[PDB]
Amino acid sequence: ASVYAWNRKRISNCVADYSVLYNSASFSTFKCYGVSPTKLNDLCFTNVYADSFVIRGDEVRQIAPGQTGKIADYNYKLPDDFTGCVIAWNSNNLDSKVGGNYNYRYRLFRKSNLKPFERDISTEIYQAGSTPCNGVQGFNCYFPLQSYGFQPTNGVGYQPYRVVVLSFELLHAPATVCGPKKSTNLVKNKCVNFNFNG
Amino acid sequence: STIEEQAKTFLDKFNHEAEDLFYQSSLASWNYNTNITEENVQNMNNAGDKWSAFLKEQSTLAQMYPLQEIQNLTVKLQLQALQQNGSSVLSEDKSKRLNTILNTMSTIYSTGKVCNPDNPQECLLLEPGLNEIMANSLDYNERLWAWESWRSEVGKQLRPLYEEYVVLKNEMARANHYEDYGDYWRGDYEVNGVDGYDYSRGQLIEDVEHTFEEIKPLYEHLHAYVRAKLMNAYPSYISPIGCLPAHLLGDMWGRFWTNLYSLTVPFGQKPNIDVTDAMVDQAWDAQRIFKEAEKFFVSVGLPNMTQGFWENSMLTDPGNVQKAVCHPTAWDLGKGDFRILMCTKVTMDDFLTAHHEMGHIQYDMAYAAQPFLLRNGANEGFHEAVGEIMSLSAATPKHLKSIGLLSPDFQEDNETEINFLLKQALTIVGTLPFTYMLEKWRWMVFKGEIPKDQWMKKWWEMKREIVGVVEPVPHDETYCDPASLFHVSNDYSFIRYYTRTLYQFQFQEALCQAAKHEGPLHKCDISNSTEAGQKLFNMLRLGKSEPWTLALENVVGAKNMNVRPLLNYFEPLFTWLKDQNKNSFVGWSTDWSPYA
Ligand SMILES: *[C@@H]1O[C@H](CO)[C@@H](O)[C@H](O)[C@H]1NC(C)=O
Ligand SMILES: *[C@@H]1O[C@H](CO)[C@@H](O)[C@H](O)[C@H]1NC(C)=O
Ligand SMILES: *[C@@H]1O[C@H](CO)[C@@H](O)[C@H](O)[C@H]1NC(C)=O
Ligand SMILES: *[C@@H]1O[C@H](CO)[C@@H](O)[C@H](O)[C@H]1NC(C)=O
Ligand SMILES: *[C@@H]1O[C@H](CO)[C@@H](O)[C@H](O)[C@H]1NC(C)=O
Ligand SMILES: *[C@@H]1O[C@H](CO)[C@@H](O)[C@H](O)[C@H]1NC(C)=O
Repeated sequence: ASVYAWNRKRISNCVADYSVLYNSASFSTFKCYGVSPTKLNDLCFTNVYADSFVIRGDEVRQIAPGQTGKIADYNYKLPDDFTGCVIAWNSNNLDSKVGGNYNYRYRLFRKSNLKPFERDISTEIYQAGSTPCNGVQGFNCYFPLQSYGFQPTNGVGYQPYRVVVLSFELLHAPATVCGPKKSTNLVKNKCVNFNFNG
Repeated sequence: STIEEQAKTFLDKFNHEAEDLFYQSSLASWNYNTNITEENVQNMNNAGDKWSAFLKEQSTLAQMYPLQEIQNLTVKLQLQALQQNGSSVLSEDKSKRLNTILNTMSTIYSTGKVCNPDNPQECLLLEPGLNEIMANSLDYNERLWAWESWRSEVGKQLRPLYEEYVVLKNEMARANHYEDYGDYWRGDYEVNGVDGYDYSRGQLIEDVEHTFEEIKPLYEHLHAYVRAKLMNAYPSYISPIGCLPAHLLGDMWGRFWTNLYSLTVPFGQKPNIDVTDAMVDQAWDAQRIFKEAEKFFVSVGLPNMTQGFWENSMLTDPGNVQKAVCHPTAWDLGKGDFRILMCTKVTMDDFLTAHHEMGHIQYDMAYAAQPFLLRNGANEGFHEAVGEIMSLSAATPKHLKSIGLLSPDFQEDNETEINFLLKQALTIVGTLPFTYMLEKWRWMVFKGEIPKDQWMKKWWEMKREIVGVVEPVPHDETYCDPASLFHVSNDYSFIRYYTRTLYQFQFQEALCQAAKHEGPLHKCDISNSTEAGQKLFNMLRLGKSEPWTLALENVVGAKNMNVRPLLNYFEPLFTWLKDQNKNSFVGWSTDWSPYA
């Protein structure tokens, strides 16, 4: 999805194996805020929110708590008290074409900053001046959603990067997204410490 | 709400929709340059037309925001850059006439072929047919024939065209609130609104004269030595008391004196520092040359080249089947795409050129963080100067020994340093009076100091007074002698070389002082010094955001251009030339004593 209309997928009622993601070498950024990757495979959470979008290379830094930019203020805003992981990888192979891939759009102007975990898909003309815009794109009135240009020959700071942000929350409801518990081989006829289903 | 917020949003809208269009135009231009095909020419023309129309519409929208209600320096600078009318303020008929005049001058200069009367079956073009004759011949009448014939044809064709050109450019400049076209060119160095760092358009001419007055003794001694050597080469033509003949300076126009190194060598018997054979023996490819240049830039602390640079650049000649422009050019295509187009050979000149162009690439990379309309040098001099300092540092014997191209037991005595410094003087110092005289003459023509009927009588008088070069035969007003040069005929500023030359040695002194070099300035290498690279990168990162005076304060600690680093660079040579000129007479006479 585009960063203005980032897809949110709720992951529930399954076992989340986080070691598959962490041990992959295909990801440039695997920055976890509020939790460490080593203990993710053990902890259990009520739901997992997977927010997916495409941004530029230079804009990956703005997907963090406390940051400032076009993406943070007008496209995707993260709370300061955020627990989760931001995973980003280069997508020059898929999201760039020789003519230019303009299918990805970003919100360039908004009257106020976005709230955390807010999606704005409005297509109303931005009013930058006192004059009434009146629906027409003229002087001091601009379209808020601007297309992105993706070429395979661009620099590393302008190449498309796919970002998936996983948000971990705990609610009063029983936590169902748990990490894989594992298992050793069973040994019989000896005095051992057994842990069977807790 | 406020005017400042409106301008900031408009500038963001401009930079966003202008970076992609500039990238498309630049990519089409690159595809044309590496692949000269008719469809590529059409694509380049279409992209250029789209870019120009978009810039016209954005400028038209930009003018609606008054400058006086904006207090932010960067926003005001971008709005000032965008709001320039250019030729748009002029009427459509006159604008079309000016464009037609520029195009026809380009065709006349580019496709000008001149050969000897009575043998017209084939003729030689300027490049490389006449360049080789000017640079290598030792015959007086052949060089005189080539010089006079080319100025006869080109000047007689271009004189009415130049007369129309000056009037149209002055009309456009006065319509744009400037005194003349010279003021329009001098407006590049204008700084307004900064406390203490302000620079005026009128101050530039005074500073150029003040520096040139100190340039003049060194140039007089160099001219006397070159005059004595040319007198040795040509026994009767050159006079001891007069100026040098115009057609004997080694180039078509007198722009550089670098082709007289063979004739004017101090110590011919002693060797040079040529490293071509060493690279040929060790099979150094062009890729190795660029890797060594990259190693030099990482040595001083600057960032290394991108992956896109190595993948997308053309560093070897493609072949007979595919045609490309051979001129080395660094391309900042936009969106972080930096490339070098050079047909690199295994020569010292290509190696120094590779360092110069990679310096251009480093300068382009440094200001990538800045807004799109401020992604340029602070002035026209700095952009070339940052490449020229790399060219200076790479050519030193210490660098060649460090990188393995020179033998570690090579003896660096005073004679090699003297002859190398004389060659550098012929290339660098020699262009300064010609540049200053040409720019001053053009400024007086635009200002109206010189009437149209007295253009050439003053011009030769200037050339005798400043350059110390006399005309072979008198020229009347049917000739247009200045317009035979590439820069003036195609509407290009010429003071960039003078500013680049002074800034080059100012930067060299600043970096060498940063690197704690304790010897002569010409023997200094800026490799392995992190602090020098950091001091350079502080200015490099600014781009066009800050005034050039503040940038010069950042590097050298001075608020104005200075002439002392150049004189310090050539001080051993200056003392040697003063010692060698005891018998001869320093200085020249403006009279017709040698020949007229
Ligand atoms: C150059 O142009 C020719 C003709 O259009 C084309 O066949 C060739 O692939 C091009 N080469 C490059 C390197 O672009
Ligand atoms: C001027 O605008 C730039 C935006 O490009 C901003 O970063 C900077 O802080 C502004 N400067 C002042 C003094 O307001
Ligand atoms: C550009 O031209 C327009 C109309 O000719 C004029 O109103 C405006 O002031 C000009 N701007 C500059 C900077 O010359
Ligand atoms: C450029 O430098 C970085 C960091 O020093 C390094 O990771 C990278 O491999 C270098 N690039 C090349 C092409 O060697
Ligand atoms: C070079 O140094 C030697 C040794 O002092 C001296 O004899 C010679 O004259 C010097 N040559 C020049 C050109 O300074
Ligand atoms: C600069 O650094 C490189 C690598 O560290 C080294 O090989 C080179 O010799 C150094 N330069 C000098 C002049 O010692």
